[PDB]
Amino acid sequence: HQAIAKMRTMIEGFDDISHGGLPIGRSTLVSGTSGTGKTLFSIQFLYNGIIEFDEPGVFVTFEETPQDIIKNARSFGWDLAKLVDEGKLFILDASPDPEGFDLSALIERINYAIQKYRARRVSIDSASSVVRRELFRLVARLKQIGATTVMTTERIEEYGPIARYGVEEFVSDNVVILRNVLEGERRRRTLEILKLRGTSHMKGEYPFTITDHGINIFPLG
Amino acid sequence: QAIAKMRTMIEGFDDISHGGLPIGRSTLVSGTSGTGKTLFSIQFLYNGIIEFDEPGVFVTFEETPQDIIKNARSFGWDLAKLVDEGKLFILDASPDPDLSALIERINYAIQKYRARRVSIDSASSVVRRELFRLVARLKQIGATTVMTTERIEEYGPIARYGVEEFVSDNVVILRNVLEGERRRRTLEILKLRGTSHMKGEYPFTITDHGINIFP
Amino acid sequence: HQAIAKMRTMIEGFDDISHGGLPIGRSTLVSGTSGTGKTLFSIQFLYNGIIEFDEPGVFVTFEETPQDIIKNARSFGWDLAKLVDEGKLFILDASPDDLSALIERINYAIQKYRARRVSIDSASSVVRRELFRLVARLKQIGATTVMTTERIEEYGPIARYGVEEFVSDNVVILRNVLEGERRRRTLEILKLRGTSHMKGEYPFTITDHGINIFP
Amino acid sequence: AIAKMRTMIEGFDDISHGGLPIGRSTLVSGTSGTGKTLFSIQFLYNGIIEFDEPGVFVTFEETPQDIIKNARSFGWDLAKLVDEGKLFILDASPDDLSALIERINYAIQKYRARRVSIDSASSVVRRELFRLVARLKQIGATTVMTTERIEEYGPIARYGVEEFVSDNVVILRNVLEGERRRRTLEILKLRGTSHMKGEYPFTITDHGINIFP
Amino acid sequence: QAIAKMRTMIEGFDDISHGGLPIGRSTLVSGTSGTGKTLFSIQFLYNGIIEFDEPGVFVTFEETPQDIIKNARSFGWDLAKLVDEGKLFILDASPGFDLSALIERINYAIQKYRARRVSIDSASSVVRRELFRLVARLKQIGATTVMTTERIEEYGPIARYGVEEFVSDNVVILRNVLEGERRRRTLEILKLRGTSHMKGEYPFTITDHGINIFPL
Amino acid sequence: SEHQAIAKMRTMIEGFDDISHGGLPIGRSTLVSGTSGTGKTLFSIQFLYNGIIEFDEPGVFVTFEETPQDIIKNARSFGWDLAKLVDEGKLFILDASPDDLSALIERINYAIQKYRARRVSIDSASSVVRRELFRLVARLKQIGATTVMTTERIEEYGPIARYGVEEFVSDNVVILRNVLEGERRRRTLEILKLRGTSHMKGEYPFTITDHGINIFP
Ligand SMILES: Nc1ncnc2c1ncn2[C@@H]1O[C@H](COP(=O)(O)OP(=O)(O)OP(O)(O)=S)[C@@H](O)[C@H]1O
Ligand SMILES: Nc1ncnc2c1ncn2[C@@H]1O[C@H](COP(=O)(O)OP(=O)(O)OP(O)(O)=S)[C@@H](O)[C@H]1O
Ligand SMILES: Nc1ncnc2c1ncn2[C@@H]1O[C@H](COP(=O)(O)OP(=O)(O)OP(O)(O)=S)[C@@H](O)[C@H]1O
Ligand SMILES: Nc1ncnc2c1ncn2[C@@H]1O[C@H](COP(=O)(O)OP(=O)(O)OP(O)(O)=S)[C@@H](O)[C@H]1O
Ligand SMILES: Nc1ncnc2c1ncn2[C@@H]1O[C@H](COP(=O)(O)OP(=O)(O)OP(O)(O)=S)[C@@H](O)[C@H]1O
Ligand SMILES: Nc1ncnc2c1ncn2[C@@H]1O[C@H](COP(=O)(O)OP(=O)(O)OP(O)(O)=S)[C@@H](O)[C@H]1O
Ligand SMILES: [Cl-]
Ligand SMILES: [Cl-]
Ligand SMILES: [Cl-]
Ligand SMILES: [Cl-]
Ligand SMILES: [Cl-]
Ligand SMILES: [Cl-]
Ligand SMILES: [Mg+2]
Ligand SMILES: [Mg+2]
Ligand SMILES: [Mg+2]
Ligand SMILES: [Mg+2]
Ligand SMILES: [Mg+2]
Ligand SMILES: [Mg+2]
Repeated sequence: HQAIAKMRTMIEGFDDISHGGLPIGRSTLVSGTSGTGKTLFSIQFLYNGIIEFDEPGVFVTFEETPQDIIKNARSFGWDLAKLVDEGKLFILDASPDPEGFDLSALIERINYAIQKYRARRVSIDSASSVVRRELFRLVARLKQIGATTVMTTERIEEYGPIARYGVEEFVSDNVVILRNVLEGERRRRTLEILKLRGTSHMKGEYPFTITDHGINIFPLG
Repeated sequence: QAIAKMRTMIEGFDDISHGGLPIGRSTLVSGTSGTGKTLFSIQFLYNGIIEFDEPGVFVTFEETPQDIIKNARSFGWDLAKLVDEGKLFILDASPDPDLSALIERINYAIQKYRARRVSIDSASSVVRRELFRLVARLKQIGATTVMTTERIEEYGPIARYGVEEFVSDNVVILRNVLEGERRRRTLEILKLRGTSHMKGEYPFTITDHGINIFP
Repeated sequence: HQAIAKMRTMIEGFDDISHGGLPIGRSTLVSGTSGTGKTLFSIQFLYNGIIEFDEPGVFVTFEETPQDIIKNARSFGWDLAKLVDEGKLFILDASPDDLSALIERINYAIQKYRARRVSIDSASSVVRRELFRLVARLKQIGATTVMTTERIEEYGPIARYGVEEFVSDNVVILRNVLEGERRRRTLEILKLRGTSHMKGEYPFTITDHGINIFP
Repeated sequence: AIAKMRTMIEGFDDISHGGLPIGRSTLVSGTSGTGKTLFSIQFLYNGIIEFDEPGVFVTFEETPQDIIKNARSFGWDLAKLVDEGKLFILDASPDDLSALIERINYAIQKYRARRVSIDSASSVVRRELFRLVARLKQIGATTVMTTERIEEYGPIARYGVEEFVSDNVVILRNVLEGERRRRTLEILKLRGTSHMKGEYPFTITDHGINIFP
Repeated sequence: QAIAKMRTMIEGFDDISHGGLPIGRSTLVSGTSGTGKTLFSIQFLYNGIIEFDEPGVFVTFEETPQDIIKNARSFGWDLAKLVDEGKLFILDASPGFDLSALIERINYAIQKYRARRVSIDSASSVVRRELFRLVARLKQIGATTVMTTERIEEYGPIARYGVEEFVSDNVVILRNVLEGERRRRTLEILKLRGTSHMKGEYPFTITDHGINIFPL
Repeated sequence: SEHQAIAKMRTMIEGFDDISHGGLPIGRSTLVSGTSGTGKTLFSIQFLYNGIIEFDEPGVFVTFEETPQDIIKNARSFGWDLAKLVDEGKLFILDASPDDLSALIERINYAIQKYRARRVSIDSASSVVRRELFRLVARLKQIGATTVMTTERIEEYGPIARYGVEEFVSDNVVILRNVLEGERRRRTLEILKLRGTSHMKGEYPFTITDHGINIFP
């Protein structure tokens, strides 16, 4: 009977901008051009869930190998191997063999892991008619399971389409856009919460930096 | 004997539209993601029920009824209660996790609930033909309808297929323009066939109370 | 210097901009984005001919029903029903629920109703070759014709397929330009073969008396 | 220098440094209502009236009757010129490219014409256009060919090849400045000779095209 | 030894190119209609003959030989005389096309006239392949070649298919841009593999003596 | 510096090791993309040449268009004698230029094993390009090679490479630009991303001279 509740990301600044965190039991699209911090955001969401709340996490990777995910996270001071060893984090490898794709079977394997590891948080990294239907099915199944999910997507322009197929930002309940804008010859990273269905959030772009401690969203407007 | 209007009671809108939405006709409400389309179409029905006891049918193609109900709690509205009382019907035409068939279901619901208001949320040749027929059928039935559509640019095409704004009698455009790192929401009544309305963009906000439009 | 004869539209300001009205016995393309006043222009052309000159007219419609056309015209205080009753106006319904048939139908109505004025509302290679054929036989009848077309940008091609402007004798563009959140309606006579006309855009409004252009 | 024929279109022979190169073809490209047909007609009319140079006008869409009627408002009696055998309007307007070429050739020989106006896949267009230009040359005709374009500052003509195939290229523009239209003419290219460069304003009046260099 | 260059003697160009065109390679010269591509390619051969008694072969696809000759009279160049003397040869390649035959002919002409200089005037995937082949086979002959190509925008892709600038060793862009209602011609050497050149656009005019470029 | 997660090898290209905070990540691939004549080939040759001269690390250069002869001739612009390094067995130029990705990959592997190579330069549907590039990157990684892969782009500001996928499957992305503004060209280099560490951000000016690329951080 209440308006939708939120789970804290504990990503510095983010829970302020979102007025409490990510909407629980829903999926949030996080879209951005190359090297904008999408994998970082997805990982920091699980990592903080484990460390701060003992909420287990599942990370589903479609291209980066688990071993590279674990190695690159040490850049932010995080030991994911340790969390995997303890059974608090599971990295599901859906990356292709370096020798169509069945999202329906993949979903069942994601569910196994969620149940096995008792996970509350899920990150998934990363023809428009077909994209829309398939993305719709995935979002719906995750909701049914009860997971709170970050889903990354790619885009190719800083102030153009939200994602690549012009449908992702309509099927998603929540949309966050990471940008990396070239101003003069300098880059400025910003985060925007474009929409959160059924709840409030701050509007427009907020600058952030990536540091040895992950994402740092500057004190706000 | 010129066309009459039905009040939305959406604060600011009945002013811009000089009395509300043209009765017995369909209004397209187009907008990029998160612009307020669902909210407008829910507030249309909600106010019709609460202010005028005019029952409403909400047709959903993606969002589940459960999520529409949950999301409307953001605004302190209890849509489950209105459904339970028979004032509101949320018609689930979502896909599993035929345009004539859909029309027959909408007609059945309109008769069942004695509804006066409908919201529908949400090749150009085929699209234009199908939309025209949906619009014509709703008119024959007597529905006053809000139909939302998606668009991908704030100052580009009105909707996706470049035809929707031409077969619709009325067109409303919601915008969410990003400038200098800040967003500004606006509402425009682009066209109302056979009647008058204010022109250009009017600022609005979405708060705990729903849509507020400022002239 | 033999002048191309024109017939007065009596649309306020237009006969000034066109130096006497529309070229008689020819077709004028009237193109615009949604809700720019295309149908209004085409109806005002017929209405004024009947009321001012006892020149009967035929309105050919492809999407709006005659009933809605008549209803919307009440916005401007025009009783089109009465004119149809008196055989001064014929609304030809060419709506779905070949071009050859339509043309003979239009020819038939022109002969039957003594009509001098005609309004038609509303792959590029295909459009070009049979838009040209339509112009040719209307000219053969001796009709003076307004034909509306859609376009989707205010400053893009004249009409949707990028050919219509080249096969028409005469071209008029209605714009509804959005700048700084405000809209400005303008009318431009782009071309009138064989005769002079004022150039560029002229602002107009749509009010209770229809189109008012300010030269 | 190469020999040029005077168009006698006010201002144009100055911009082209003496007129159009004889025996060569000139593209005249513009958006709708920019004056392409007018330029075409004036080129023939002046050749006849001033220089007793007969002309052939080839039309693909506008009918001969309309061309004549439309010219009348400039005070030009084309029917009279057709009656005297000084002008031939060749109707190719609708209900073989080689068949048209031999129709043109035949009319040129028959009327002893020195001036021609033709109004109006990339691979095949370029191929078919190059073929047309190539044969007019062999004949010795001096030709104006109009083409359509859809933007004032954009490709020269509809298919992005026309300007590369033609010896000479003239662009007629009709540009919006604020809400006002301004007509200009530009000679982009004239192979083998000098010309004035850039855009020059013109008006269309009761006396045809008037360009101010 | 780094790649050597041969002087074009086109005024200002040898300064911009730091010595002329790289020997034994092809230079792409691209530009919109009427930018001076043919004139650059002719002036290259004409100066070859006049200044260095280096015979030249001009390969034409659009213009007839007769028109090439007539159009150069503008500049006081008597190409008819150069053809009569056997110093210039104009190879007519005007109208299922495939490159392999044309090369024999070019080669034929090159040894026949003892030519040092060549000018060729004028699916992206196939264009890239076929251009690559032409460039390679010309290189095998040892010819120094100017090959012109079209583009449709002053500040867009180097050439028409978006691949020509990548397979060419050297690239020169001629522009004809609107300044007000006036035109400004400029020449840019975009790239010369394995050697140096000045950067950016340099204005030029076309006069009764052909191309005149001002580097300073 | 020390407190970063990913080991790097120095390019010894003036200024680049500063911008990349230590050089190119070892055992990984770096995309180097740029319009025509931006310096892609020079960068990828300079990478190998410096590896050999400074650290006696052998390199393999894979060329898909330029012939070995021309690669060698063009490098003389900079005073580099690549023929001598090829004679000495320190450099191998693999000629894959025209008169099967799997066969190519096996050639590369064979050369890398045969020449004991530590540095590799490769010069130069969307998701068929994507999965083929992905495959290529994965295999070089399993070998342990550190790779520079150049790609083309057609606008200075616009897509990173031709197919809009190359920048997402690469671990590291460098963009070379050659911007024309007010009739003048200025060259810049940008490291857009390096997975797993920091790096200087934005564009940095550079020149190409008789000494190769000189970048000013
Ligand atoms: N209580 C609230 N206070 C302020 N804003 C709110 C509140 N609840 C929701 N919103 C806003 O309403 C937006 C959602 O509005 P919707 O009507 O769902 O938009 P939409 O255009 O239908 O988007 P789709 O269908 O997801 S593309 C959220 O993104 C919030 O910005
Ligand atoms: N009494 C009135 N006062 C002022 N404006 C009016 C009045 N009645 C109608 N209008 C305007 O006229 C417009 C309708 O013009 P139409 O001629 O129907 O446009 P249209 O170009 O034919 O649009 P289509 O066919 O729907 S794309 C409406 O959108 C109103 O803005
Ligand atoms: N007597 C006149 N006085 C002034 N302007 C005139 C006169 N007669 C014609 N015009 C103008 O000339 C224009 C037509 O010129 P054309 O040469 O027919 O144009 P066009 O470029 O051939 O256009 P098309 O073929 O219709 S796309 C008309 O649109 C008028 O603006
Ligand atoms: N004597 C001259 N004085 C000045 N300009 C001249 C002279 N002769 C020719 N021109 C100019 O040179 C231009 C022709 O140059 P070309 O080299 O033929 O151009 P192009 O780039 O090859 O064009 P194409 O192949 O027709 S697209 C003409 O358009 C004139 O502007
Ligand atoms: N000695 C030198 N001094 C200065 N600049 C030079 C020197 N040698 C070469 N250059 C420059 O280096 C550029 C070539 O760089 P490359 O590395 O071949 O470019 P690229 O990006 O690989 O271009 P492609 O493959 O031809 S698209 C030339 O265009 C010259 O500007
Ligand atoms: N310790 C650190 N300090 C500062 N910046 C860092 C640090 N570690 C990594 N980065 C930055 O993080 C970026 C990578 O972030 P990711 O989250 O991998 O981006 P991404 O959007 O997932 O990019 P992809 O998937 O390769 S397209 C690098 O390009 C660096 O700029
Ligand atoms: Cl940062
Ligand atoms: Cl708001
Ligand atoms: Cl108005
Ligand atoms: Cl004028
Ligand atoms: Cl000049
Ligand atoms: Cl430099
Ligand atoms: Mg990532
Ligand atoms: Mg919605
Ligand atoms: Mg209409
Ligand atoms: Mg014409
Ligand atoms: Mg040329
Ligand atoms: Mg290279």
